[PDB]
Amino acid sequence: QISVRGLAGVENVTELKKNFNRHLHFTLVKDRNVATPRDYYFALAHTVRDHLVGRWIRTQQHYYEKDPKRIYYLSLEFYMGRTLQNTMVNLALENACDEATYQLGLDMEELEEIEEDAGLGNGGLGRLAACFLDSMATLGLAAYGYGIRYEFGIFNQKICGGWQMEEADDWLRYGNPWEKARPEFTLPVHFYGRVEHTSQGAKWVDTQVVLAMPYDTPVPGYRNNVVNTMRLWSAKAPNDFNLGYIQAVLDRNLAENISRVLYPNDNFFEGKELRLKQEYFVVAATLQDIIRRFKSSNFDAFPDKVAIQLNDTHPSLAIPELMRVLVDLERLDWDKAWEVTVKTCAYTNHTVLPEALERWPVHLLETLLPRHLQIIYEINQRFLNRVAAAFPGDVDRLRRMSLVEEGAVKRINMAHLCIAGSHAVNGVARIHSEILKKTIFKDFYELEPHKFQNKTNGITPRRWLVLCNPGLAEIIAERIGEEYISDLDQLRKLLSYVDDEAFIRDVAKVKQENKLKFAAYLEREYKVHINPNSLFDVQVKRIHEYKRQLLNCLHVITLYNRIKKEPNKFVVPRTVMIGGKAAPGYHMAKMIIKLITAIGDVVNHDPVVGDRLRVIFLENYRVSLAEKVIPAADLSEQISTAGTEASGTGNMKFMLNGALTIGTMDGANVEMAEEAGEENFFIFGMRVEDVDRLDQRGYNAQEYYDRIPELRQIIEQLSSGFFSPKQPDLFKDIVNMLMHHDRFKVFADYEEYVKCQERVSALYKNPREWTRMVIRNIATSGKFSSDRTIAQYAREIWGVEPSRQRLPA
Ligand SMILES: CC(C)c1ccc(/C=C/C(=O)NC(=O)N[C@@H]2O[C@H](CO)[C@@H](O)[C@H](O)[C@H]2O)cc1
Ligand SMILES: O=c1[nH]cnc2c1ncn2[C@@H]1O[C@@H](COP(=O)(O)O)[C@@H](O)[C@H]1O
Ligand SMILES: *Cc1c(COP(=O)(O)O)cnc(C)c1O
Repeated sequence: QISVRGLAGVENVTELKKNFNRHLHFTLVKDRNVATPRDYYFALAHTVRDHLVGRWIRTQQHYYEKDPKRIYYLSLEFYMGRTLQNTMVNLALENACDEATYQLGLDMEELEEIEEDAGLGNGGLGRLAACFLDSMATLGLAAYGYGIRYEFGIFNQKICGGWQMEEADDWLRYGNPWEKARPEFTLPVHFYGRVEHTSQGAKWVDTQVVLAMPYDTPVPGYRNNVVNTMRLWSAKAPNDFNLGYIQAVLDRNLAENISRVLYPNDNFFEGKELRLKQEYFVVAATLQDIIRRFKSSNFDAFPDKVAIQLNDTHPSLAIPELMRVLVDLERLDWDKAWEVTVKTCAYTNHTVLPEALERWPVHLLETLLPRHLQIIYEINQRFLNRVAAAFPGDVDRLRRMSLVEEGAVKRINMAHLCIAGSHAVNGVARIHSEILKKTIFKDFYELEPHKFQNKTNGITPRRWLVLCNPGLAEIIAERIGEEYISDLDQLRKLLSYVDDEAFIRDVAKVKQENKLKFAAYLEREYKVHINPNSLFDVQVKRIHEYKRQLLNCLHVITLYNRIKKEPNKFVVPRTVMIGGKAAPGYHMAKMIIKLITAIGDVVNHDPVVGDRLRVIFLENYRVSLAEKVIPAADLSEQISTAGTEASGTGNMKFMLNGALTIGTMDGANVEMAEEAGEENFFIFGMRVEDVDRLDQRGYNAQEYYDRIPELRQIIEQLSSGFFSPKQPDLFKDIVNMLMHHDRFKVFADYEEYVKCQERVSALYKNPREWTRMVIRNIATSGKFSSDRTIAQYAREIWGVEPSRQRLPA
């Protein structure tokens, strides 16, 4: 149908058809007369998977032969979403399969919707890991993602009476055609026990054993025949475990619970033993795999052949685990082991909020991992001896930099452990990396300035343009060719089309088509009516106070109140869509969801408003829903309090798909505005510097309430029961937080936000100038390819060169 989707050659179409019919018969054990759409989805998935295996076998064989440096990306989350279309895109099979399925009387788009998301992450951190795997394969790096195969990923969100309900994401119920179990490569992991000090070093004994069984998933690079591996570990009881007879068998569940469910609490660190077991499980199994591979080729050259990237502090136990293996098992001297460890490990930080940092109670480590605790203490003593030698007499610095935190309960600060144990520490956007050096890790930067780096985040333009917005990808390809898909900086060529009347028309037409399709998706799946000519104003991300979905809510109420005040006055019509999951125990996030639906309930049924304003809560926001909504958006809401959002990546998704951004100077928004020009961005609100000045003086929300009548009306409406008639005190906790203990200064940015939103509406009334600004954003989005991000990691941290060269097919 369209060029960027590849050729539908007659041999290929014929061959896909027969393999499809073969899988339906032999693999699925069905015939056409009783096959369902799910069976057809699986027959297609197996058909496409067959095309990966040759390239997968020879990629891994290639790495065995050439023995390049291996990159191991350790993460507790890999938010992959669906695999079928992404695989087709990367192998150039999309049009072929579309034709093949069309000739069999089937609609491939309908079959794609049957696939469950692999929802093995919470949001940005998890999705970054997935974009990274795609880029590493695309750039020909010998890279392996290592994680946990959760039986239950991030919960499915249901809204009942406007409240979030959580239900289990049983994503493996119908099977996973992409993974290959490798029970033959199963490895033991130890827990509990005690440490014995013999003549010839320490021994960790009397341990309980859990087996780690790997499952391998192929990661195809974009049209280069490279297929890398994501290996995810599953927990299995040993066969002598607990060995009433019946109860001993039933108690195998206790060991296997390690890989049962992803922790969804992305706001607040809670030290739960089961999460600690998860974090050790992934690290212990992964490092045995790493060492095995290294030996099949003297630990002096270990850092020349291995790099380990720690995604946040979650796999930080890699540091003392590598030290344990090298010292206790391989018998290296401490100093040599430490040199090897530091040169192998690198750490990426994702938040400056102190309640998010992992600080594990010493008593849990003492019980669960007694040897690792001893090693952490030894690391700490040798580290603090260095601090003392560089800053003699600075006793407060010693307590500030310690890996061991004193108090009610002693804790280990895992971020301090990562910095001590890594040759490189990076933030994920320039302003965040600067904040790490100036504030939370200032002492460490002064000790070892060379460790600190910036690697601004990015997104893959395969999933986030070519896959989710083929219409846009095609109209771009028409003018500049297809090479921009693996070299996104080429989008700068589109600056020479900003005054091209045909291109302006095509960009606008693609957005209108995406909006019509999404408006049809909404009505069909959820029975809700929207105006497709309205401005689509969208904020989708996890629900957090720092992200300030509440500030958006206040703007929505302002618009409604303005309409009720002057109903016969023209306003630019809007559909305001907000979506995102709240962590199950985060009461305020749950209250915010209830407030959004409560606003919707009033606004959507007011006959005087009409179709000029609608407020939709987008239920169960996840990767597959992002792929639908982001191409339909006009305005991207990126409105966190300055200094709180480390980077953001949804922001980049919107930029690439033709939405304009309203945002604070926070995270990667700063760099996005720098690339596009501040004139082509709707910047508002306090800068980081302004936030600091307000903190020194003291934030008094009452001041803003006293001075801004429109804000006072909104707060009185919240308090009096305007948005909750039958429960008039429902939102008291929200009002109380806003007035007395708002860490994120919602009222301080309100006036500027509302003004800025008026400038958005003004520009939207001139479709031609709106579209021209859109083109200037799309054309300067190149820097935010995760290919650029990974090439920087490779050159500046891992010490490897990327390659765009094909492997032979
Ligand atoms: C130990 C247990 C309690 C636990 C701790 C943390 C998490 C999840 C964190 C997460 O989901 N973090 C996250 O998504 N960060 C975002 O990382 C993105 C990629 O760098 C950034 O763009 C965002 O700014 C950052 O908030 C889950 C469980
Ligand atoms: O002893 C060997 N002989 C031949 N090929 C090997 C041997 N060991 C590893 N390989 C190759 O490398 C492996 C890749 O799997 P991995 O070692 O689990 O990453 C196999 O798939 C082989 O292609
Ligand atoms: C990109 C993405 C995120 C990250 O969004 P932010 O706006 O950067 O927080 C979260 N969830 C999903 C499903 C995503 O695709």
